[PDB]
Amino acid sequence: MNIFEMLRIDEGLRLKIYKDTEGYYTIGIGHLLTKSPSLNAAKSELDKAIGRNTNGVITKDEAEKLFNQDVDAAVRGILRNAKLKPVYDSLDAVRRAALINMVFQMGETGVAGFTNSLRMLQQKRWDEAACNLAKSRWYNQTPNRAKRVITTFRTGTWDAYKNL
Ligand SMILES: *SCC1=CC(C)(C)N(O)C1(C)C
Ligand SMILES: [Cl-]
Ligand SMILES: [Cl-]
Ligand SMILES: [Cl-]
Repeated sequence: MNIFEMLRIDEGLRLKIYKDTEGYYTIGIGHLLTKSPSLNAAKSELDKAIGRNTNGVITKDEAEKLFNQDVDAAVRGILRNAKLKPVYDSLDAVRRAALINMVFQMGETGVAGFTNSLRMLQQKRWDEAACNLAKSRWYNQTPNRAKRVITTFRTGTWDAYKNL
């Protein structure tokens, strides 16, 4: 298991534009296109992202390319964020992956706002952090995925992902 395999499990793989859990146009492995309710706007973003006239369909290689860029962006974002960097730096590789997962799903600013959870993580108060993380819109809207990510932070193991 690794951050790529983890996010692949959590995000799935779809080669045609689809709506994500929040109802936003997405493609590939959780590649958010736009928050706009316009399918045309989403197709424009897609074409720009891929560099060709796609008309809402991409190949597996293209999906994997956007995925690689998105994972890189999440990591890059964590490192440039004053709140996220110290937490990330303090964690082991498995827990680092859990933090990248959250950033991939909700964005740098979103995760940076989890002030209390971040402090507990920094303090290595694993059970306390896990309890705090669940007190969120995140957990309530995507509980199965949040449970996996939280288990990863609580245990520092890939237990939540090994049978998936
Ligand atoms: S958040 C910690 C916690 C409190 C209580 C309601 C007793 N629980 O079942 C858990 C372990 C979730
Ligand atoms: Cl998804
Ligand atoms: Cl992009
Ligand atoms: Cl879920």
